[PDB]
Amino acid sequence: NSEEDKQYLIFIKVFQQAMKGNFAKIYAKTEEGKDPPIKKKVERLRAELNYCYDELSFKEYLSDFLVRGGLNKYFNEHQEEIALLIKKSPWQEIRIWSLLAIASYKPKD
Amino acid sequence: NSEEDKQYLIFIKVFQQAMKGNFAKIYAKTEEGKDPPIKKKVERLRAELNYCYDELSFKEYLSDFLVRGGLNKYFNEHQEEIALLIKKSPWQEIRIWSLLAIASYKPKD
Amino acid sequence: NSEEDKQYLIFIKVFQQAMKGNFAKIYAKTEEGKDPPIKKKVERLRAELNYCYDELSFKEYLSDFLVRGGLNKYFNEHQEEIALLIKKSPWQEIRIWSLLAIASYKPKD
Amino acid sequence: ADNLVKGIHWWSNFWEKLVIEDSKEYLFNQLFSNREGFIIMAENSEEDKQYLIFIKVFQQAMKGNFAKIYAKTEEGKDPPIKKKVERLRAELNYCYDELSFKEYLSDFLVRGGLNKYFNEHQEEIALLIKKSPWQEIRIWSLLAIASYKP
Amino acid sequence: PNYYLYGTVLTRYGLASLNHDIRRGNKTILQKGYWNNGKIHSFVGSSAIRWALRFYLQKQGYLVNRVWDEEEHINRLTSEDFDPEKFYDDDIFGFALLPNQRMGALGMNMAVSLTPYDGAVKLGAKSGREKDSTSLHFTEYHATRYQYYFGIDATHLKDFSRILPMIDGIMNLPKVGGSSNIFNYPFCPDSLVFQWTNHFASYISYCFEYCDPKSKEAKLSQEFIDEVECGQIDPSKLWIGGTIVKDLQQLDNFESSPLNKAHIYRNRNEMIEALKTVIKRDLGL
Amino acid sequence: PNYYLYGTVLTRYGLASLNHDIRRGNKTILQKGYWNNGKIHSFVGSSAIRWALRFYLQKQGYLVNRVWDEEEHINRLTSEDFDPEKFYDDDIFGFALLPNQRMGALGMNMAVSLTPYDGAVKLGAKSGREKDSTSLHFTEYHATRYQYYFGIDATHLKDFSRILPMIDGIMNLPKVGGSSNIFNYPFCPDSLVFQWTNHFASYISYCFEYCDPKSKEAKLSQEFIDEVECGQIDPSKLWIGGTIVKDLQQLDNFESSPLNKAHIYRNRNEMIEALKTVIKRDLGL
Amino acid sequence: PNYYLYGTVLTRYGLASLNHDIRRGNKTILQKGYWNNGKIHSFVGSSAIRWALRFYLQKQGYLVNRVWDEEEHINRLTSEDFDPEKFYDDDIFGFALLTPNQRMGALGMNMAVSLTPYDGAVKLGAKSGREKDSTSLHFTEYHATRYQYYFGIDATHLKDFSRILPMIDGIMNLPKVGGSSNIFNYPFCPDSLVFQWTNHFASYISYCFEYCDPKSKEAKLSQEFIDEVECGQIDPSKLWIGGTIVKDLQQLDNFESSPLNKAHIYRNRNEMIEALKTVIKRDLGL
Repeated sequence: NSEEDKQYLIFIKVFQQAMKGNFAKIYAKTEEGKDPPIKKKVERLRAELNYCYDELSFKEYLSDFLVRGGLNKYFNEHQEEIALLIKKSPWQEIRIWSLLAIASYKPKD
Repeated sequence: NSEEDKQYLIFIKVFQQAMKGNFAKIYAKTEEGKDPPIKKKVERLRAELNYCYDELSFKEYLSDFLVRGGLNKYFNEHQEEIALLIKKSPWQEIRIWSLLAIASYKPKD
Repeated sequence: NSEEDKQYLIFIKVFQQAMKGNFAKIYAKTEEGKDPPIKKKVERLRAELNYCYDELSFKEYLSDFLVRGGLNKYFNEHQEEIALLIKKSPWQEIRIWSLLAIASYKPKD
Repeated sequence: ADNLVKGIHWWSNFWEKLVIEDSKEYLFNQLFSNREGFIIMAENSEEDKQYLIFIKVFQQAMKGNFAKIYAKTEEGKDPPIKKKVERLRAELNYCYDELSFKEYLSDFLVRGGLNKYFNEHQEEIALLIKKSPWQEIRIWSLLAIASYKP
Repeated sequence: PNYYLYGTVLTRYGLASLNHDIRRGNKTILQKGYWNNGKIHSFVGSSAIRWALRFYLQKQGYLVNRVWDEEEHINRLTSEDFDPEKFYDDDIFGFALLPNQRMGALGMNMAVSLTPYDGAVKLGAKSGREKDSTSLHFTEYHATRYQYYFGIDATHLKDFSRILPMIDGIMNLPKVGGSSNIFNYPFCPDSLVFQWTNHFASYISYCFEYCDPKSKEAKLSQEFIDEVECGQIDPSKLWIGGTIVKDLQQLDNFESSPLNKAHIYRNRNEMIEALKTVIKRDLGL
Repeated sequence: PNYYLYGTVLTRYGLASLNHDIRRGNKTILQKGYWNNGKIHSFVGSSAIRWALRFYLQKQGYLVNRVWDEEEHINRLTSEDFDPEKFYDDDIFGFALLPNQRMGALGMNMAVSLTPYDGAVKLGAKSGREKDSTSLHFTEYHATRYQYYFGIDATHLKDFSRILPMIDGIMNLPKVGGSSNIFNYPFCPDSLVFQWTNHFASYISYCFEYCDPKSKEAKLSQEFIDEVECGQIDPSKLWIGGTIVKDLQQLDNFESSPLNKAHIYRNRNEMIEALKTVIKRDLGL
Repeated sequence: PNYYLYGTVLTRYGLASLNHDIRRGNKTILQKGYWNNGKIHSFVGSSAIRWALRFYLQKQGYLVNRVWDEEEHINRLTSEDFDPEKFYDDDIFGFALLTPNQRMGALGMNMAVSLTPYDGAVKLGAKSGREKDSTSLHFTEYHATRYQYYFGIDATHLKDFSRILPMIDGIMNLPKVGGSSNIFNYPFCPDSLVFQWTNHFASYISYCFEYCDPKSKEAKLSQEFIDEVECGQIDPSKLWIGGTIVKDLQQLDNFESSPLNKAHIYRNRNEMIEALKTVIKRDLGL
């Protein structure tokens, strides 16, 4: 119902899977008994997400973060819908959705 | 109870857990002195929530607070329901719900 | 609908097909049980996309990437639209579209 | 008596008669003279329970607000608690729709501070606020203000 | 024969506070009640429009038994004995002094608000630092199009020619009792649905509905159009004019629906002229 | 003969905090309510414009009963016995004792904002250090043009020449009650739609409508133009002047449209002079 | 009679951070809102400009009831009972106490608008190095634009009519407007003026300066204002235009035939101010 909301939910899932990929990357990078920075990484992500000055800024960051996430199936299923959602829509609402995803990935683990 | 009431209850619990996280961060960051500010923090939180004038700014502040809270068990168990509730419902009703959650915050015994 | 978004989607498909060709090339290059470098190749592609200083830089890069991709059927059917879209539009927007495409290739295989 | 004969709840609509209909306060004064009696019967009413808990919640919130005013009050000066109560009645009566009244009620509850009763009956009071028509919640808030007794 | 005139009228969009009921405390509540879908709507009483018609008949120069002294704000009687043969108001609106009484040709219903009443209020306060008990006050207002239903009996009129001034007054209704100082709401019609038939049965009562709960759209109701489709309410006896004409003409398949063969005029004056010509032909005037 | 002057004028673009409602917390709530298309629009009280006209009349001769002190912030009554035959204020705006009570010659509607109001809030602080409860506060503003509708019964004036000063004042309206210190909003009008007819039927309600969310284009309307095309609201009785004239002259087929033969003056002063001449000729002044 | 001084003044181009709104996080956000064409513009609070005028009157001698300590940043009152007859600040800006305890305020001004839409322009701040704590990282928003505000005075309402003269000089030589002048020093002195001195309440010159051209500094005069001038409305004899906009006005074609040529136009600001003050004194008997 209200396919725009469906696209919004699948975008939330896409961002969650991308952050999962980046978490796997940082967990692979850390070595020895050092505590893998996850809280630090999450706070850094939130701080960089808040820091943005329209259009090019934070959209370049969104795309770069999604690429850093790597293989993401939810984005694989739906190409045109998410591509149009990212190209369209005011960037602030995309920021809202991404921050909600930040808080909604924790269900996964 | 109907589904909407359940969603509203999960939103209240989600906000309360976010405040738990924020207050824990405040306690950890400012352990020095007689006592960290919580009553002043609660008053500032209320003032910030009442400051918000439209849907964009209020949703921005709400998402920022939610991510600042940390892991959100109530927001873990229910991703799509609460996300759709936040996106769809008018921001004023979200403000009432957040203020009610603020006033209903049970301190940890 | 919305012909410019049609051009954007066919650009996404063209980029995906070109990177499919590049992936096939590098799979052909490697031999024996070593894992073919693809996640590393994706990281290199992202880093080279990020590195650019407007106009000629990243435009020679996109042209060279499309060339090294091989024969692009979508580009063959859509020469004029793709060329006009590339010549116009801010290069940062084209980089954002290319990064989307990057993370959009996976459903191909 | 009529409701009793009818067999229906005595509290069919006392407030309506006492205030809404009785602007002159002919029986509203009787309410003032017999407010305890009204509460007594309301106590008998089990359904009232939830509204009684809400009454206690609002009384605790206004206790917190009055404590804040007492802290704000300068030494020697007389705090305007009566004036603040009159302001509370006027502000509540000013509210014209569900949204504004719920805004003011939630803001007042937040300003009250930590409420024990609202903590113990979190879900029940939350659902009561969400469901009940705002006119009714305003009526019971006015009764809470009138029934405040430290 | 037995001819009657029925109509449902819609007003323009504006802020209205025309029917303050018994006020409480400091707020002047405007009278309201329930209507379609269970949502509260604001009502303007039919007695107000009857008074407005009386005032129109007084101003235009007709006899009118009851004279309204504007400066005195008082009502006087030209003659203590009601004479419906001579006085237009006694003929139309009837009388009862407590012959003695008349049934009254004009039968009008209340003026409902097309849009539900949210509860908007306005604060007013006396200026100056010198403030007293009467300093500040609240006045309730509503931004709505108003709709009322009326029905008259042409045969019941003692003089049949009296139907023309009443129609002219309805189309040129003077101020309807309200608060013109701070909410000057014109009650002039902007969309009519008139029926002039020999049968009594009327299916045009409150035939207007809103497109959105808070909007100035004022589309025709589905029930009225469907009933015109089904076969009753003959289009030859239908008279629709005003702003709703545009919406009707923008409807699909309009050239095939029975609404096409009904008297529809964009300009209200033309439709009124045609209906008046029809009435004068029918009643031998 | 009865005569009325109905009009709807549009203000200039600028910030507005004229009609603070209740000051809920620190936010001086700029009064607002629902309007066209269900969007919240800020409102300016009609009593504010009535007070502004009263002040204008007091400032320039024009004996009035209620004198505004301007120093003590209080209102003084020259004579408690209201005499509309002598005072301009009593003759125009009316009075109520709680005698004659008048009726008021001028009927006003609440001014609406031509653009929806999103949040438009502003901070406020008091210098630095030694901060008390009065240190921090908020004020709501609004960057739009305001539109209101007014009507005068010319005949109802005790002195028929008193219609001229109100036109002069509406053209030269002083500060309308509001936060002039922080948000100095001039209420002078930049586009006028006046009609001077001899029957009550009063169209040209809030015709000025542009929406176009956050802009300042202020197009006239579609429904009012229609009304003009259809045949009613005859152009000879219409007066349009202001910046809206520039937009009107650029419409296609404007030369053949009936709106062309209406009194159109780009300059407001010329149109006002012509309307004054017409009124003086018609009323025998 | 009654005389009103209406004027719209445009500041000079530069970087400004004078309107920090709420400080949501590290970022100190400029006070901003939708202004025209649905684009976000940055606004400077008019109360800040009133404070600047009060400070100007305090600095150049004169008598002002509210004295700025300038060392403790604390406000002091020479006399608790406000006396508009004596003090300049109480006579001009008014006062609310909570002689009359309330003053109307001879000066009424609007908030300063940014002539350019505000897009991005956030700036980092990092404190020294090493031993970094929660206050080590911070962001400051800014904006490269020209600010423009609208003000109006009724000289008749002043207790002393001669107090109009210091106010104009303060408008010209305005001190710093409340903002981060330590790192964003924005001079608020006028560079283009449009003054109207008339005896009626109509202004029609609310915001005459408008250029759009996103990130430029052309600062042209709005088309609607020029049309109003050509209409015959707003008599050129009552108009005072001075500043850099004068050059653009002279470069316009058919300028001599235009009614704007008959208005009091001076390229230099000080000479225009002198002429305006001469006219004001002549029409006020000073």
